[PDB]
Amino acid sequence: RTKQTARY
Amino acid sequence: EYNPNDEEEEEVQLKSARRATSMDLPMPMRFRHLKKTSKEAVGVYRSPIHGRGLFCKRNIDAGEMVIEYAGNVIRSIQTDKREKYYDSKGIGCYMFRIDDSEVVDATMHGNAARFINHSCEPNCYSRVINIDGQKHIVIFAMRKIYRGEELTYDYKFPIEDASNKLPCNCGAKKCRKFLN
Ligand SMILES: Nc1ncnc2c1ncn2[C@@H]1O[C@H](CSCC[C@H](N)C(=O)O)[C@@H](O)[C@H]1O
Ligand SMILES: [Zn+2]
Repeated sequence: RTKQTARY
Repeated sequence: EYNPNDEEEEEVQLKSARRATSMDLPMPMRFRHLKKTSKEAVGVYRSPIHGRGLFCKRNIDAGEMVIEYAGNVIRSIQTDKREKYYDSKGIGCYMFRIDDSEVVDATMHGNAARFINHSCEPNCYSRVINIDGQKHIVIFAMRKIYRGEELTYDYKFPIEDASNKLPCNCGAKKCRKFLN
C-alpha cells in the first residue's frame, strides 16, 4: 500500500 | 588567596553542541548531515504494534529531522507495473507518495524509514523538501522523543467501508480501531 500524500 | 578561576576569566565557556538537524536553520543546512545523524538517532527492532518498527536510540528534540524516507523518485504512472514486477519476484514493495504525479520507491534502495508503523496518536510527521533540484521526503519529530520509544506516524488511509477494514494495533487511548 503506497503511503498517501494527504500524509503531509 | 589562590583562585582556580583567575585563569578562566577570559576563557571561552563550553556547553553541549546542538545538532544541525535540530536547529532553527534553513532546510538545506539541516539536511546536509541528516544521513549520518539518523544512523545514530534511530534503529529497527521488533515492535508491539506490528512486525518490525523504528525506535529511538538517542533522545530526539522536538521538531528535529529524524530520517529521510529514502528511495528513488519515480512517476506516479510507473507504480502499478512496478508493484506487479516485485510481486512476481517475491519482493516486498515500499512506496511513499510525494504528490499526485510523483512517488518515492524505497523497495530496492530504501532505508529504515520503511519500518515506521502507523499510530492514531503519532509522534512524527512528514514533509516534502527540495534540495538542489531534488525532492526528498523527510520525517520530523512532533515532540521530544526519548530513547526506547517507538516512532510512528498517521498513515491516514482513506476510510474504506465494510469489510475492507484493516484493524489497527496502535494501542492508543484514542485509537480509531481501523487503519481505514
Ligand atoms: N498501527 C498498526 N496496526 C496494525 N498493522 C500495522 C500498523 N502500522 C503498520 N502496520 C503494518 O505494517 C505495514 C506498513 S510497513 C511498516 C513496517 C512493518 N511493521 C513491517 O514489519 O515491515 C502496514 O501495511 C501494516 O500491515
Ligand atoms: Zn490506532
